[PDB]
Amino acid sequence: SSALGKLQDVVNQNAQALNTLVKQLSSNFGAISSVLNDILSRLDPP
Amino acid sequence: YADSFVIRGDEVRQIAPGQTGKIADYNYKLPDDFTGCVIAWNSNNL
Repeated sequence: SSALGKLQDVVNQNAQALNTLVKQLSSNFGAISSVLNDILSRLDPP
Repeated sequence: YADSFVIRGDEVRQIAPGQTGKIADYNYKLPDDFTGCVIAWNSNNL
């Protein structure tokens, strides 16, 4: 009422991984943008 | 398939897989999934 770190750590690890997964949807990896509606708007299909 | 015609001397680069141009956008198109050869030779002597 005034220690559950082993239970807190497995929650934290899973959340830290799920956030890293979503934060990768905003990297270019060597492209002009991160949005498909921006490559499909200033580039021809080829 | 042999497609045979005559063009202006400029838009010979308009017969190519994947492109934009007044000859390619209105009178003749090739798919980007093209497979075959393109031959061009001059003609004002005929």
